[PDB]
Amino acid sequence: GLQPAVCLAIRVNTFLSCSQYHKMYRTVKAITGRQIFQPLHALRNAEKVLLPGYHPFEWQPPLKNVSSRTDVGIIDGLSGLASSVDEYPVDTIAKRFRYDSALVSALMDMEEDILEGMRSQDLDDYLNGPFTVVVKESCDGMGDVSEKHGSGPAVPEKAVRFSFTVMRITIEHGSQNVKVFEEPKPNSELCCKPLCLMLADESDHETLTAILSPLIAEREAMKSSELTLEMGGIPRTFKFIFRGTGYDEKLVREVEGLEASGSVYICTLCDTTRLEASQNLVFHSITRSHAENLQRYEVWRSNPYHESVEELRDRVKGVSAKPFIETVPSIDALHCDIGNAAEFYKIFQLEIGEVYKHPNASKEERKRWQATLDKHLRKRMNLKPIMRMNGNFARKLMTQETVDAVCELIPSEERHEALRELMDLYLKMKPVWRSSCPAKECPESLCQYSFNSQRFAELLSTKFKYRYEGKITNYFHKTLAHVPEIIERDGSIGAWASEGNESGNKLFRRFRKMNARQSKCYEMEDVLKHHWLYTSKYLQKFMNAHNA
Amino acid sequence: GLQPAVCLAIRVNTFLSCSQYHKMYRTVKAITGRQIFQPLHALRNAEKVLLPGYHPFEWQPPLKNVSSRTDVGIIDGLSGLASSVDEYPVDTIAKRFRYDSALVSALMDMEEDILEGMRSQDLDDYLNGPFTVVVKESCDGMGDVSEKHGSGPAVPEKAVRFSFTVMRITIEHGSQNVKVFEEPKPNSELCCKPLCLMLADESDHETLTAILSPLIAEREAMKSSELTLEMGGIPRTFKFIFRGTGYDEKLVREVEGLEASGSVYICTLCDTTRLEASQNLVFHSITRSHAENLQRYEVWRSNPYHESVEELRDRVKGVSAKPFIETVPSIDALHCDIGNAAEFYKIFQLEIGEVYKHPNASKEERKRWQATLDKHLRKRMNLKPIMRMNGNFARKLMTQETVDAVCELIPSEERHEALRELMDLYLKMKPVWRSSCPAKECPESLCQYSFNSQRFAELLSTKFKYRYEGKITNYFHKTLAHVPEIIERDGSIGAWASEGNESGNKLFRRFRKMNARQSKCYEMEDVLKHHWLYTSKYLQKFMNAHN
Amino acid sequence: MSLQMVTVGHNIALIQPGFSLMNFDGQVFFFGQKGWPKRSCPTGVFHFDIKQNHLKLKPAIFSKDSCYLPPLRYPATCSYKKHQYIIHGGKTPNNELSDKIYIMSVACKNNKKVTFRCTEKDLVGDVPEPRYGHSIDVVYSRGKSMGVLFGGRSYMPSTQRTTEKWNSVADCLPHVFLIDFEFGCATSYILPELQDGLSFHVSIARNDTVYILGGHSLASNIRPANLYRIRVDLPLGTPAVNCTVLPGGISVSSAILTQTNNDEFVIVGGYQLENQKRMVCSLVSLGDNTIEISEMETPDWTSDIKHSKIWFGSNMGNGTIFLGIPGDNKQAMSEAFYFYTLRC
Amino acid sequence: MSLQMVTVGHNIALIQPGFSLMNFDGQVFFFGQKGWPKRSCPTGVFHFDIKQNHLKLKPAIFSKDSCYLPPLRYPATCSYKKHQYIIHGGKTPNNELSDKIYIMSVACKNNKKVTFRCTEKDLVGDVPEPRYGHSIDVVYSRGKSMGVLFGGRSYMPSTQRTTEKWNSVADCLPHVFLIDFEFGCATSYILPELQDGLSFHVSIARNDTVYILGGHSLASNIRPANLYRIRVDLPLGTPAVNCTVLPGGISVSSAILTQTNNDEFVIVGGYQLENQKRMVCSLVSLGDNTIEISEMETPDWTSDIKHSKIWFGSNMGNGTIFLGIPGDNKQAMSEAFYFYTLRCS
DNA sequence: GGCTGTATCACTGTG
DNA sequence: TTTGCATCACTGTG
DNA sequence: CACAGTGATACAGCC
DNA sequence: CACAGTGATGCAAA
Ligand SMILES: [Ca+2]
Ligand SMILES: [Ca+2]
Ligand SMILES: [Zn+2]
Ligand SMILES: [Zn+2]
Repeated sequence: GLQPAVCLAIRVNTFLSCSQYHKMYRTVKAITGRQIFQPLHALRNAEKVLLPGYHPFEWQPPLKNVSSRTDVGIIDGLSGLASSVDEYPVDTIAKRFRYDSALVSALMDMEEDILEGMRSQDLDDYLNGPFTVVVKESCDGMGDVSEKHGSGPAVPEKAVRFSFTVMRITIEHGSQNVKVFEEPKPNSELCCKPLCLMLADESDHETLTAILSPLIAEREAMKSSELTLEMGGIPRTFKFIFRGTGYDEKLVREVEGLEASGSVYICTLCDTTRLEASQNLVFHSITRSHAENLQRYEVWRSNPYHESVEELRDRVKGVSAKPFIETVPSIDALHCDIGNAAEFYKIFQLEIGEVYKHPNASKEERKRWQATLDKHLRKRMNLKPIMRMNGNFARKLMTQETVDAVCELIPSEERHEALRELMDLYLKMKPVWRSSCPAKECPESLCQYSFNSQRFAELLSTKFKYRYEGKITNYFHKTLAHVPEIIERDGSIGAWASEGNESGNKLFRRFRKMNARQSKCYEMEDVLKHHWLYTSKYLQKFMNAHNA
Repeated sequence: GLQPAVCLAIRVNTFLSCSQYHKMYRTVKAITGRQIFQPLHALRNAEKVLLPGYHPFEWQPPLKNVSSRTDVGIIDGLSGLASSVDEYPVDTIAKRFRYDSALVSALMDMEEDILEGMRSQDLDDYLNGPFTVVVKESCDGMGDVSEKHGSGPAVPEKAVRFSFTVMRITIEHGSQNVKVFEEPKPNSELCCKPLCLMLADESDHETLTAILSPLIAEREAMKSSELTLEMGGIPRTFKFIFRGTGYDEKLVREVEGLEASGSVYICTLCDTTRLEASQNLVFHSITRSHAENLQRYEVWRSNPYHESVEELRDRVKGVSAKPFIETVPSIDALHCDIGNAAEFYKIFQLEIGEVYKHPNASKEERKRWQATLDKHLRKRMNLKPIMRMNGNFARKLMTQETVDAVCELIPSEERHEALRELMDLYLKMKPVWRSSCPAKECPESLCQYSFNSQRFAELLSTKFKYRYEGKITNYFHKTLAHVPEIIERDGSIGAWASEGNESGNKLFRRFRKMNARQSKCYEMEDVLKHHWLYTSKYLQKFMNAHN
Repeated sequence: MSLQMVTVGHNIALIQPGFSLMNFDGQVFFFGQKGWPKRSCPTGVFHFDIKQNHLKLKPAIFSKDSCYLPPLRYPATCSYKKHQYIIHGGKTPNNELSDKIYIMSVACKNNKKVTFRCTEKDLVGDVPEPRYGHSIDVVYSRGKSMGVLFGGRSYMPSTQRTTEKWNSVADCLPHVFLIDFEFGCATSYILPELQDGLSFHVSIARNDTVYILGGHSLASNIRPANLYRIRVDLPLGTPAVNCTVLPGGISVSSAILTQTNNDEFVIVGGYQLENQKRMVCSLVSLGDNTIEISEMETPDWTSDIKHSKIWFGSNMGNGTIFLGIPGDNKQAMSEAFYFYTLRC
Repeated sequence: MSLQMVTVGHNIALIQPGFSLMNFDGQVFFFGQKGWPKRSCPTGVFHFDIKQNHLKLKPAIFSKDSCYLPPLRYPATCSYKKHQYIIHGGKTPNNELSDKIYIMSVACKNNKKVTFRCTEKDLVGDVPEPRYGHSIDVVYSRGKSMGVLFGGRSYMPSTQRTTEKWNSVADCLPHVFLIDFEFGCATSYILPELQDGLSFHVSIARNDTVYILGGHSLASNIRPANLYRIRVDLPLGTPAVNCTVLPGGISVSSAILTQTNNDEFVIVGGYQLENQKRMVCSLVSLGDNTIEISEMETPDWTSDIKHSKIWFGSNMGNGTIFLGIPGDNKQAMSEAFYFYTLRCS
């Protein structure tokens, strides 16, 4: 005999579809003669407890503009958007949970973990003290999502996903707050719970705003409120702190009202021009926020001081749009690594062509330089050339062996020394904005970070001025300037990266292909439900039943 | 407690990987206390029997240039190709089974099927008479296969697959041949047993020949021989008939010595030219053959009659290369449908803009016509635009509802009847070359096929003259000329189609990323072994244990 | 009426349904782009130039006293007489309505370069709620000018708005608003002759009357064929407003209105049912007191226009309509519409 | 020695390792393309025109008496003095060796338009087995001309070939073959000095001697540094062949040989070990009886040439070597090789 | 002695 | 009450 | 310092 | 006339 919950856990964790599981169950029953696996209807009955809209809960004070019903599941992401022929065209299929139901479902899944942490922290396991749940929000935009035939809108070939992850829960027990749950693998796809799936372009601001306005409305509603929920007997109270740091640079620019990527104003944390960043390179402070962006947009619209276009753009630094999502200013570790890799790749191409003494080169010779670099990299580091830049290429490129292999193509030796020093400094600085707990994992590296940043900036301005003189890269600026301050503010950079959402995109593609109905009006619902079930600690605990 | 064979069948046919199966097995054992499933090493031991290289067999007379050993499994597809720096560069990874060993394994996996078939026709189960089997061969060239990192040759981003399927087996009892096995789903991916997997470009003749020469040598050895095997405790004797039919037009042209792509000579079955086909359209006979192509190439190389280039090309009828694979002259039932759909799509585009009345038009106007057709097709037939035509789009496009939907974009009413007549004739002709047994599935359609072909050609020459005067398409020529004769020769067109190999390409793509080691030195052999297991009737029989 | 195909340059992506076109002394300008203004054109106002059946959109700069308005997607626009434009309502790219009146004028004009002045005027009194799809016209009586504003769509009030139906819309009340631009005041009037709200209607401004024809009511999901005449009298005392329902209206939603000659107008396009598109044109002639509408010749629409599900357009102010049609080819392509020009 | 890049037109893909170049009265022609001949150029021979450091390949037509030869991939080619070319062996695109002798000559050239004549010469007697990578030269003595053919690399015999090792190769016997082209006869001679087979070697043709230097023996997987002189005498009776081993040889496999002046040759390219590539150049000075091998200046190789794993090339007949290195990048790209012209004074 | 569990190897994919 | 199987508009490899 | 596979092989541990 | 899914729903059978 085997329980329906365990059968469901096996099915959802070993990438099994309902049809394949039906085949397995039928064959096992026919041969053994005894019903070992539970049938499909039993599994789908057992899956209702895990999904949202099952457990009662209360909000005090009640959420503004949010329904008080506690039995809402998968709802339309358009949120009543008008589809009449007279109004603006709508070509988008969106499905979402409710933000106040997804949270209670996640907490009820983590009930056992919360109780275990309470017991292991020497606290009594009946306290109803107000917990503080920190939740990290990620929004990602996938391309090359093929559309389907059939009735429905002319939906584009792109998708947008909005997800959240519970990071930390703390309880106040006197003069100090003590932890009862900390996520061990924050960047894993196992803990990244989907909240909204839509098929629309990331650059389509009207559609993106129309779909994501209800979610932001709910989130702002439950910032000042307390949630009462019965968790294993006693009812307990929860608060929430939302930290949206899983966004990429382009999406932060779009949703915080800042201008497009190519502009004089480069950093999304401070307000410094590219030339000023190239001249300073080290000393900057974080002076940007959602409220400041709103005020600056108001200044831009009103033009109270009667300034020309250029003077107004200087006054309101890059805020030519009105923000609509509050994001914490931080650095995405994955994209920072990729950008640094691309910059170093271009540095190698320039160095194997001796641009430091030949300022001008033909367009047909830089291609030859790139071809030589690609051939030698394949020969030595076993890396094939790729079109864009991904993380694995960055990890295999930012090693010292790559520099040693590349130096065979550089005629000079002082260039060898300069490039080796640059790579050593970069590798010394990297584990600070990539580890999950720098104070307990790389303390010497964290302490010796300002010195290494200054040395890196000096080397960049002295021995690489042919590319960095009046122009610096956004990621280089962020890495050299804001990393110690962000570490001091938060605790870790890298535990708040977009890695979880990027990993979940793979699950999204796999589920849309072989775990969801192929109709145009059910695929998003099926994918959302299956993804939520996959990211469930109650089910994942059974797969670790061998060791206990 | 299940048996290792049953557990292996469940794992293979439920698309489970070894890691996922280990997770399932561990959880079930831990939570039930009893070993319901079986461990990975048990499954791996059980999978030896179902692979080539286990069963003993004999050949009489012994195959020429083929080793007599009966314990060969996955072997290198390069076949000792020189990888030295002085020789021609080698940049491919290939793995293959020996053809004889693979066929022995395939026959042994359907032992119960053969015995049941011979019991079902009042024949003794212990007969050892010569079983004549017929095998269908397919070769397909995939694209957009991403290359992996790591040490190894700079392999290209394309793959080539070779596969065979056992179609039928007959035994001579008295004065007639009785069938003991006939495959019920010939185009399915469940019977498309792989034989050779290589990462090479289809239009790379040097590499393709260097890797597929040993297989053709083994096949030529097997043509004149007789296999002795053991089934049910009795020795049985087998003979083989190979038929290569899964090839597409491009591959058969490249491999049969014919000139590539478009030319004066359009058909791979007869020697007609494009102008002659556009003038006759109905009356032709099959003449091409492998031996004929070899003779034509010899004439081309030797130039016996001292002719110029043009006269020599006319004499040799487009054979400018030496063939190296024997393929029967036949028409694929999938690419023919796709090509006909593309031709009808272009016809619709032209008819929207009234090219019969206006001989000339601009590129912008043609693009606008295509945009109008695409929008209306999405509105009515729920078809999105696609870059290249595929089978589902062809099937939905070749309905009369599509012609009715396009009818309201054509202004002239006289064109509506012509287009509807064309589509009706096409739909009356299609099942003849699409069915798996036309005599017993569409007898009337088979009987009145010449009349429909003549009417279709008359319509093309009269109404749609603006596009088919002096130029007709290869698939139109084939469907209007050769199908009444190919069916009389073989028995069906749809059964011998590349559908099985095309469906198996999907399995190849799935396996390369979910059931194979992610290294350039192991992925091909892993995929080959897993595919061979997936196409095993012994394993597939377990899943149908409820019924 | 002649139909011609207009090719558009490198900023096609800036044209979206619900844009507004303005006419200043024979020069055509464009407002209401898709997305927030970029660095190339911070103002968002372009110079709509059509020559040899080709369309170009070049940027236009505002003045130092100006206010940089958001791209409004369905505003209410009227001409006020130097010649200035009044835009009220609309929908910003963040999908939130606006309740601000913006006045556009021409500050300095150079050789093929025009500088605008956009002044924001704040209303006081019984201010209309934020809305889109409404209509605003200007009435002159006894030497004094005022503005008449009618109803449209709006989101639910903040006390009855739920996230699950966040984007739902309802027709505003059928109240008639009189707006004094000189002092920036507004007064609301309830007329018993108007009982159902209207959106996406057509308004024609005579000297002291406003004719409201066409529309769509969400309460009953019908397109009534009703014509209303609103007369405003402005004596030394309080203003007076009267409404009269006249026979002879037409059922059309989101029509395009143009002025061919004096005391003559042309209504082209719109919608009759959800899946039925109004392919006939109407001619409206106004007299001292009585007006009459009639059916004129149907222009030779092309094959694509007839079978398009949706279509949008605007008026170019010289008896010409600029109207688009979706191409349904947005996948890996730059051309998403098939704009046409129609001459009356 | 000057090295200069050369760009190729739209038929770049036709160039593959193992091609051959022929010189006819100052014109350069190309043979041995990749894949079977297409409809644009049925013959397979092209006009290798290099002007202002740009390469174009225009089609060339054969004559009515010609034989349309297959594209051979590693043939043994020699000049014969009108001026004609002799091609023996090679590999067809189907990867099967050839045992035919083709004689190519020029039938008619009017103005930058040459028509060829290819005649297949039947070989009788002790006919050499099909092979590739061998060498053939022409010797003149007492007013009579013959050809000397040395061993190369072939497949296994038909009685010992297994499908599992179908493409395996073995060095042929070190026999020396004398070929008479006037009557089309062949005679095999066994020389005790030649004990191991050689493939991809260099042959210098003096008056009545053939110098064989360099090579690669597959039996031992070594590249011996041996020099052999084959002296052939043609009296009224049976011909006589002698072989002598001389000191001073060099170890090189698949070298490119060119002639600068009268009795002066230059050897460039080749391989010393598998992962080591011969980046030096040698100068061969011929004499009445003795020859001298010297080391000349190393050409200014570019970065991409030095680090390329493989390279190939041919002789353009006017003290110019046309060589090429792979470009690795071949996905969604048309340029797969980079080509250089090297001039020896 | 046979059966079973687990670590190791160079890689994947979502960016 | 609990199982089992057919139905619906679609997929992907071409 | 992403993380959960991808499978075959070899060695240690248990019945 | 490709074929084995893709899952939720509803009705028949036990
Ligand atoms: Ca992304
Ligand atoms: Ca194919
Ligand atoms: Zn900054
Ligand atoms: Zn034919």
